[PDB]
Amino acid sequence: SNAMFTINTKSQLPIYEQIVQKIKEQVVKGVLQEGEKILSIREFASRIGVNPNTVSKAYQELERQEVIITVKGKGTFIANQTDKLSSPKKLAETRTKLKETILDLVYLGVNIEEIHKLADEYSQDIIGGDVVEG
Amino acid sequence: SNAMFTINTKSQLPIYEQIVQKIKEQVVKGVLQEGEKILSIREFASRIGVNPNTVSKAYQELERQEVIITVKGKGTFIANQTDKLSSPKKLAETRTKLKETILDLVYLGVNIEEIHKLADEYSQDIIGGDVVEG
Repeated sequence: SNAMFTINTKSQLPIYEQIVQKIKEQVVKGVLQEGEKILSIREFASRIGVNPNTVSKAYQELERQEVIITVKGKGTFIANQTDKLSSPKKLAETRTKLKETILDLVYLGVNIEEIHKLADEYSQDIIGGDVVEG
Repeated sequence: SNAMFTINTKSQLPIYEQIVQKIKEQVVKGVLQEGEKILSIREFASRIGVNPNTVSKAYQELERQEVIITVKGKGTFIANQTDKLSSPKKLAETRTKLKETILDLVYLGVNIEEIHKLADEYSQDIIGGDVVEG
């Protein structure tokens, strides 16, 4: 029930990571909702034309990050989103990534004003439009 | 002539990358200036107590990114900073890293307001204070 998406084989991001990040973004958009059943590893691999082992790797990483949950013989679902406590360690690691990225941009001559602008643009692209039912 | 710095062996960043990023940050701060001679690989490894091969790896990456320049038999220097053209490919890759990092934070429940705040804080920490001579 995930929406199909673009995969870029020349990206710096491995295919499995692209899958992880697109699923995450779709949850952020509300395109995928808590409890929603998504495609099985094999169904998904078959549909997008990707190595099933690559999709398995992505789903394992998604479950590790608690984005999805697998219930044996029942399927794979989007995990609890409402009252989840974000992993402090993941938050810490992600803040470090933000810091390092800002250092890289600043070194390359991008000023903080331009960085705020980019952050707004990317934030808006991630949040997307709006999805409803009924 | 680089300033000594903290290395965190439990960081998600490999030691060589920590060295690359600290040198870059010191250039951003003006602690290291264009043309300034820095420690040789062996001098630096000896001083910080790191594997010389790790320092060599960092210096290779710094030269790849055009942060430093090595002149055979003369030493290693901070590369041109004034009229350098930032690699469009590196800029593009770094912008992608910003986007992915923002997605990760937003997924973890950090709002764009908090992200702008973090960006300002990290930007200020990178820029640092002020270094002069005379």
